[PDB]
Amino acid sequence: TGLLDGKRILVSGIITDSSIAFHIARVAQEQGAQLVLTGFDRLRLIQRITDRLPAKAPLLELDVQNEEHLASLAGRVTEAIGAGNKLDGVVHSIGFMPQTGMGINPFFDAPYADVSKGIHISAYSYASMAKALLPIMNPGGSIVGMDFDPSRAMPAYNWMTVAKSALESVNRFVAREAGKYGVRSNLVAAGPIRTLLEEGWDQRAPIGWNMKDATPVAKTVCALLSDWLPATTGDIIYADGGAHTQLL
Amino acid sequence: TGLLDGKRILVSGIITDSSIAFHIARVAQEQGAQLVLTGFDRLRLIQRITDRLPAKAPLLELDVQNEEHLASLAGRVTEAIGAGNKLDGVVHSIGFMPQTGMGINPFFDAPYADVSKGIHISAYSYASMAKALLPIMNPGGSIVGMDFDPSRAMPAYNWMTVAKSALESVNRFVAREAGKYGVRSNLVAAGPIRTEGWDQRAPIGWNMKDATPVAKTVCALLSDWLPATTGDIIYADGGAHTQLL
Amino acid sequence: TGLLDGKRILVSGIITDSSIAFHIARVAQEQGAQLVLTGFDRLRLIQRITDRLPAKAPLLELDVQNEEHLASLAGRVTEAIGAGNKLDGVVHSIGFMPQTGMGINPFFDAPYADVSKGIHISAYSYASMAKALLPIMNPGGSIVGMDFDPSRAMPAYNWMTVAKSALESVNRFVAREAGKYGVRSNLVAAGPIRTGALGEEAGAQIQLLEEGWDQRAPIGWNMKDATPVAKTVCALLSDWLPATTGDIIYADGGAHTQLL
Amino acid sequence: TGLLDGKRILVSGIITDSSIAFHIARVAQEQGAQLVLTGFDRLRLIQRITDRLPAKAPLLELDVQNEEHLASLAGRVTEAIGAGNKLDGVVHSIGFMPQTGMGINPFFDAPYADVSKGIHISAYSYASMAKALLPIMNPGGSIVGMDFDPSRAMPAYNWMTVAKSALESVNRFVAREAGKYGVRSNLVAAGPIRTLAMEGWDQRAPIGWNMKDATPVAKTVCALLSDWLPATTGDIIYADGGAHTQLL
Ligand SMILES: NC(=O)c1ccc[n+]([C@@H]2O[C@H](COP(=O)([O-])OP(=O)(O)OC[C@H]3O[C@@H](n4cnc5c(N)ncnc54)[C@H](O)[C@@H]3O)[C@@H](O)[C@H]2O)c1
Ligand SMILES: NC(=O)c1ccc[n+]([C@@H]2O[C@H](COP(=O)([O-])OP(=O)(O)OC[C@H]3O[C@@H](n4cnc5c(N)ncnc54)[C@H](O)[C@@H]3O)[C@@H](O)[C@H]2O)c1
Ligand SMILES: NC(=O)c1ccc[n+]([C@@H]2O[C@H](COP(=O)([O-])OP(=O)(O)OC[C@H]3O[C@@H](n4cnc5c(N)ncnc54)[C@H](O)[C@@H]3O)[C@@H](O)[C@H]2O)c1
Ligand SMILES: NC(=O)c1ccc[n+]([C@@H]2O[C@H](COP(=O)([O-])OP(=O)(O)OC[C@H]3O[C@@H](n4cnc5c(N)ncnc54)[C@H](O)[C@@H]3O)[C@@H](O)[C@H]2O)c1
Repeated sequence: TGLLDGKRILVSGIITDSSIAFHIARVAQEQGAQLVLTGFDRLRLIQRITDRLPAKAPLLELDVQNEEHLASLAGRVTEAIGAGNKLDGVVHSIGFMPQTGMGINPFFDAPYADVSKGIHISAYSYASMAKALLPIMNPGGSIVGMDFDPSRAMPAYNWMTVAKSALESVNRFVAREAGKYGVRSNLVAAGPIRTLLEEGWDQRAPIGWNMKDATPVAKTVCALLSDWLPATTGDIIYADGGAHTQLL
Repeated sequence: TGLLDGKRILVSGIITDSSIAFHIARVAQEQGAQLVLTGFDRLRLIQRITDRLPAKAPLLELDVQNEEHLASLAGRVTEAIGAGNKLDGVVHSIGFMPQTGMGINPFFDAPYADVSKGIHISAYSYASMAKALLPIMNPGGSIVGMDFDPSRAMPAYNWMTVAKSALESVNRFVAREAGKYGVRSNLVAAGPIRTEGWDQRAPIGWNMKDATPVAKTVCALLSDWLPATTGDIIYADGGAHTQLL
Repeated sequence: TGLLDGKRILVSGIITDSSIAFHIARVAQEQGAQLVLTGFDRLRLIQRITDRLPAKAPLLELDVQNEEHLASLAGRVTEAIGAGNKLDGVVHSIGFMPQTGMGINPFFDAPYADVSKGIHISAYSYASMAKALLPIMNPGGSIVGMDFDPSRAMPAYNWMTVAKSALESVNRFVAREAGKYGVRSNLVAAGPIRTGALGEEAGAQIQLLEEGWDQRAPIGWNMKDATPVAKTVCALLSDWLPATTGDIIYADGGAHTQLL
Repeated sequence: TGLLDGKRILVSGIITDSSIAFHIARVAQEQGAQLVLTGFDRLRLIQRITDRLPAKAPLLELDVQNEEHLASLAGRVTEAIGAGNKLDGVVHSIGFMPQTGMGINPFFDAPYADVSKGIHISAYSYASMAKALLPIMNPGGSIVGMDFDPSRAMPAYNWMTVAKSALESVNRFVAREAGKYGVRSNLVAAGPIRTLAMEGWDQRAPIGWNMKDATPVAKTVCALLSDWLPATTGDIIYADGGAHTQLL
């Protein structure tokens, strides 16, 4: 009997076998959660990657920028686990920022039309996903989305950082709204995962940080999807090896 | 002499006499500062507003959602202050958020498009004014923005907090760019300024019919008296954010 | 299985059956933990509270201002759990501050001697216990202490608020040390828990913090149930928050994340 | 003229001319304030150090660990500054922590008795000075303290960091009391400076940072003593070149 017995859990973000949405989904099922998976564009590719999970699940199409996808979303999830069954958990593990405002491109050279699409998919779609799903969730349930410490600036991360800071604010409001269903909303701020800054991360981490290992981040999302943190919401747990709390 | 003596400062945001920007300029001039100002929609009416500010200042047009105003800014300023002179300070007192994304209007019924218009103007616009004016700014310069503390969610402000949360991030990134020029970038988290509880939590009280202390603090950031603060946030809130109860 | 199975956890800070430490322990066992308890002063009276847990476990003396108690704690634990065995968890649920620096007493009227007793017991102890129990802990182990968000000033808490701020700083440092041993260090900030006797002002002021907490916490908050705090602590002691240390998890209904 | 013209202000912490208090005093005087100066032990050397200040100034004694120096503080100042008058500003720039609680000595080996003394001098004494000098403080006045960002652990600064976390907590509480007198209390969190015995900082700093130069800090402290940060209390202004706002 693992952490997630009898729990029906939605999981977005699976694109590659190296995705955090993958290791989270794999770990959930490894603990009893019966999963429902969602996918963005390459519907048939990620179908073949989900098949490599310990167990199979009703993968569903979900482009967060498409309004019809959200409207339908809820009722389609009902069809996959059977009507009169609701969701105990949901996982938002999605992000997107065009090269224009993220990476090597100067912070100033990023048009708003590029940034807004970055914030649409990475921040706003947290609320929108909650909106589409709360109605079909059970009390004592959990919504958990991916974060990356944005409280300070850095190279490359540029406007994605600004999207994460948008997310954090969005998390706190979704919590307000989510509380009416007896639902908790939290963010897991992870350390950098392969999918200077990383040689220093593992230094700063008092227990180390292995950027090739996404399992320690998944275990932490399962804890948030479990009943063992029933009094925390609108909040950020940090799975970065303790890096953020260490200057040098 | 004044605190902003012989520093040429740009001040946006003015729309009425209550307006944060209005008091900021007002004090800046009292502090011997030679100003430049920018206005948004009702340009014509806002000249009958800028008239009261002690001295005469060149009211240039600026719309942070308009790409052309931005490209022509440095040229429309450099000329206002005469070729050969650059700015020493920049003030962004600009915010907007459609009604659907605020107040009693549910959080989830805000269409992205409204929220997007709100981020562009309230958060992104800070980076775009910086891009436009860093090239014509002197070393020892200071850029400043108006912030409303978004660390915690609250009633009514809704997506504006999200725009404010985005704005604080952006600010840190503007500070990197401005560093290349020896120019600083900071926000001022103001308490309510009308355009009970706060007066309570605030150990020195708080008066939301009075914008001068907020206005004063924006002047300090423009001064040479905080030469080591950058990509940071100063609270002009009567210390309310520092008290639980 | 149980969430904490075959884990040898040392719990500290049980004085009455309302103690947070009593429910951390009560839950710990429901979830399979094998416990070693530490008690402070009235050592006889607390035996009679520990009896009434899910299961009887060894009570040990630990006056964390006694340097002798620390130098012998590790051997006394090892002895209680059997040679060859080591602790997998430690819980610091200890705190103290005189009426002088906490209550209706003016902030400026707490003589430094009292404050110092409070800081020793409420913050420094965390570094001592950690120092004493770390050499007998398995890699993967966990240390958690109880905290109460000192970020902002408030009425009454006064100098204990300062102790908590020092405790958070001491936590961050302890993490550095326990990491060598493969042990995580974390604190749990809990909303206020039932653990006008003071008077008109206090019975009101404090009646306002419990009116306010429920209000602000988006999933509400119950001043009478320490169970959700006990579950939070069990999740730090578990293998399901292994990437997190020197940090603070907030089991307070999410109230600290809301302004009103 | 000056920023602090004709303001009666006290300043503690001067032991050499490298001291942050010396440059806070120096600039305070370059701006036309009248100063009272306190000194811990080497009174005949802080004497000889202070001669070399823009204007001559009263140097009364004050070991903040002495109940009597504190008990007699208000009256000794009220004499130096003359009867009928009061202070407009107070500068706590005091801090100390035994060898044991810093540097190469292992964080676990500091006896509380050492930790305790350093918290007494660095953190607690701020409430004392506030307590001692507040009945002799005019409305619109201002208390300020020196801080080093203790929000994340680091090596070496060790137990002093715990003292600074405490001092910040103390700062917010001293503001409660200060407001009653119409006064503000604030810390200036400074970047490292070459003091008698006290890199990445100048790198992280968007505007860089020189640790042999304390003038930016004194300018900051003065800006808290001025009338130009009137809305700011219980808070912490960072004079560190934006360092803390960046990660790399
Ligand atoms: N990997 C890291 O180093 C790291 C660290 C901290 C946080 N994060 C965050 O974790 C989350 C997971 O990302 P990842 O690291 O696994 O990268 P990833 O590329 O594997 O996953 C990102 C996902 O976002 C999805 N996506 C993009 N646009 C979408 C849309 N319109 N609708 C639905 N889905 C869309 C992609 O399809 C993809 O599955 C992201 O939010 C990211 O910001 C990643
Ligand atoms: N009033 C407060 O309690 C308070 C508190 C903290 C922060 N602030 C911030 O201070 C700033 C100014 O607010 P205020 O209280 O002076 O109100 P205000 O009405 O006087 O100022 C708002 C300004 O936003 C400008 N604006 C909107 N859209 C624009 C666009 N497309 N292009 C250019 N300008 C545009 C308007 O012209 C106006 O000048 C805002 O950013 C606000 O968030 C206000
Ligand atoms: N009750 C709340 O709302 C609340 C909220 C947040 C945090 N906490 C924290 O939980 C912890 C325990 O609080 P509680 O509510 O269980 O109260 P409690 O009175 O039941 O526990 C305090 C414990 O400290 C122990 N103690 C005192 N002096 C000691 C000494 N020097 N050596 C060893 N132990 C000593 C006592 O024996 C007692 O068990 C404290 O750290 C407190 O700050 C309580
Ligand atoms: N230099 C830095 O890297 C740095 C950075 C941030 C903050 N600070 C802070 O600035 C403040 C002043 O230190 P500094 O950098 O000028 O170095 P410093 O050595 O020149 O100043 C230390 C002062 O503390 C005083 N002091 C010690 N015991 C005292 C006592 N019992 N009573 C009264 N005063 C006592 C000393 O007399 C001395 O004047 C300290 O609080 C320090 O922590 C320093």
